[PDB]
Amino acid sequence: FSPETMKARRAWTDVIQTLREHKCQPRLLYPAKLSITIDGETKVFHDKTKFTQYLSTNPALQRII
Repeated sequence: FSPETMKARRAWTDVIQTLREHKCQPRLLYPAKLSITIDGETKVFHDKTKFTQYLSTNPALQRII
């Protein structure tokens, strides 16, 4: 976990401070799952890629985050 799994929650660390720069309260879920609050509908990602993709398809955050 240290080498692979930690990088997963490690990423959740950098965005944990950034999400606070928005109106979506960030929270680290399962040892490496990160949930965010947007448009009310809650979404979660267990891989830093899936998250980056979530924004890759929603530039609005990319520019702000």
